[PDB]
Amino acid sequence: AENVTGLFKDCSKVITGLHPTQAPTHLSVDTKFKTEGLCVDIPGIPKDMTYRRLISMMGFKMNYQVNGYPNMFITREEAIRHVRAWIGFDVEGCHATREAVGTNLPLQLGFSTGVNLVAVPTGYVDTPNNTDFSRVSAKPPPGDQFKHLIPLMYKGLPWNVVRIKIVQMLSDTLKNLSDRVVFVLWAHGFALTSMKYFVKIGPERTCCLCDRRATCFSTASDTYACWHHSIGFDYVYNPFMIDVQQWGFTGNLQSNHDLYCQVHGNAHVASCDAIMTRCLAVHECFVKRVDWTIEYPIIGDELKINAACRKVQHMVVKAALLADKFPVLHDIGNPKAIKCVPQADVEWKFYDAQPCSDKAYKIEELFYSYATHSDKFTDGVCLFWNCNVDRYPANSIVCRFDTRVLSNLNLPGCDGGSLYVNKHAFHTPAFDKSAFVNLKQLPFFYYSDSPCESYVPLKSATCITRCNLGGAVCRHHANEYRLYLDAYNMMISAGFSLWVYKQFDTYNLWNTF
Amino acid sequence: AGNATEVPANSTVLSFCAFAVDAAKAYKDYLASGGQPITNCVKMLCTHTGTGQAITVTPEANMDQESFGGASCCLYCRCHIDHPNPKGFCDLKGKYVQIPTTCANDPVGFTLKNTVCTVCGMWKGYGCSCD
RNA sequence: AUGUGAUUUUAAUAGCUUCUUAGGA
RNA sequence: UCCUAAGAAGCUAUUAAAAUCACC
Ligand SMILES: [Mg+2]
Ligand SMILES: [Mg+2]
Ligand SMILES: [Zn+2]
Ligand SMILES: [Zn+2]
Ligand SMILES: [Zn+2]
Ligand SMILES: [Zn+2]
Ligand SMILES: [Zn+2]
Repeated sequence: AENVTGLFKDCSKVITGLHPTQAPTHLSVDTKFKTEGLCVDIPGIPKDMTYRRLISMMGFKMNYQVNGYPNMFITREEAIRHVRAWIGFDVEGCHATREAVGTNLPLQLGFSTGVNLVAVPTGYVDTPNNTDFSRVSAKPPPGDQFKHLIPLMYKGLPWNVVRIKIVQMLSDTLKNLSDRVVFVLWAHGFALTSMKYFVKIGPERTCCLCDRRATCFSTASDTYACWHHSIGFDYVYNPFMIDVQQWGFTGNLQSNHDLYCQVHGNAHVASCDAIMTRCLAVHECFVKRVDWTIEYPIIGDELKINAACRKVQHMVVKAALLADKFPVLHDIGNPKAIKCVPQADVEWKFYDAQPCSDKAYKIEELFYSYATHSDKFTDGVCLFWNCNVDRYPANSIVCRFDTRVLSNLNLPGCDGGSLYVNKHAFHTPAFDKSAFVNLKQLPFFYYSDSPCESYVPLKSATCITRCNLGGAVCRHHANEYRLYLDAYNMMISAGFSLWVYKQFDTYNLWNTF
Repeated sequence: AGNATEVPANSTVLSFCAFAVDAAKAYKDYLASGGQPITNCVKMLCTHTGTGQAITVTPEANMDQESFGGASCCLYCRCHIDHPNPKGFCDLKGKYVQIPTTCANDPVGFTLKNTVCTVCGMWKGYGCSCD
């Protein structure tokens, strides 16, 4: 252990060492030649011409700082900013048993995508003339903890077919999410060893035939590609990785995931450890509270979905207030104090979760739980807009994100709840029916006090205006109804689900006229 | 299990050079930006009196030349990746490299930049006398 | 001989420093 | 006041064994 490392550790079982030439370092020369730190050329001992030594690619240390070359590992204030590009990664290994002992070649790779890739055991065997990347003999790990790697060593694909089904899975997942990949690892010690095989870091490059960042390398034709143009490109160009065990975690993976989540399981399979490694790393960064400082790029419909939500929220709240005449209206989870319907008579008690960077409007601080506050708010109606409470009371206007809808916005997350990353990161919990045992669904309708001014005539009882009640429907409200329908359908497509109290009556809006 | 080959002084530059699309350029850029050369090269206690040539079967070292073992003056043999030479075979592995002692604190970075004169066996520009 | 590390101890071995005793200057 | 030999203590390093934690 005198200034040595486990990297490139010769794992052969030949008793002799190496010749003075054809030896990579000074520590690999045999004892017959090594004299006072300066090897001697004995003309008697000839050099080996036929030998194969399995070099162990274990213990890579990516702590380099070079000027043009980006760093692989990232800080968890730069990995929370790239959350669309998290792909968990866990690698199961097989130990070398015949003619080589001492290194774990990779057998089973697994990602957060859900794809297990078996590979043949393949290692870097250092022949006299080159480093012959080739199949070595291996045994699967010992014990009844690893018994599903007993059949896997008799199947799999070579590493020039498991290098192109990693740039066909990453490229199909992250085609539309992001333009980099952040490999969330549990213990980087073996994930780096298993990334020597399909990763080529290099200077920051730009895609061929295109203008996006270059994230896929092709060794056959020496070019680079972004995540769209990578058809046939085999080597992943600069990834970024992150180690979750270096966030102060003491214990196993299934004894650190199973404290936050009861949905995932079946550990020590690669696709179910790479899912837990990302589940634990989404929890430890996002489930605490939404961080309002970290903006996010605009993938698609971010401007339209949010403005449509504001439009429909301005409508449903004002409609329910003008229809049922609630004396006071509460508010929960509204970070700022921004009155949705400011032109109202109700007193807007901002029962926020926590005061956020301003007390100019005296937002109150209160946390909500069902068994605690089931009988605390009895007066009026409480607008739980985008709140995450376990169960809602019997008088509310709720808008909860239905976390079972999958899109390029709604990334998978912890405890079956998901991360809806739209101009901010919201880790909304699982959409269960038990939350809505005091509520009903909301009908679709449009209600306005704007006087009518003087194309297809549309007759729908859902629209609530004195013009559609008459014989002729004005063109001053048909486009309004169509815009509102477009906003509502875009909202429902986005994944929200509106809910309302039991006594909500759409005919109560009519007597207002 | 296994007989260790590397030192922790190398495990920053070797790892970074194991992953590289171009291994020579990445090592030159590591050398430029605050980088220590690859230590632990194999060195020959030669008679140090011999005619100078780049690549020989036995170390023939001039008075201005340190003769190293030819597997530790090749970055690709030293990072265990594939040589860019066609037929993928190393030319330096098996023969003894002669590095001029003025630039022999960093052997690996000499064989990347310099070349061997084909007609007189000397390091071109470092004693090749073809005027 | 059958996998990779990391941290503690417990043995020897080597080096340095401090203290005690003895010999010499 | 200095040099050498022995004993004790401390620090560091090398090998060996054991124990714990993570990876497999
Ligand atoms: Mg793992
Ligand atoms: Mg695992
Ligand atoms: Zn492209
Ligand atoms: Zn989970
Ligand atoms: Zn009208
Ligand atoms: Zn070589
Ligand atoms: Zn010449």
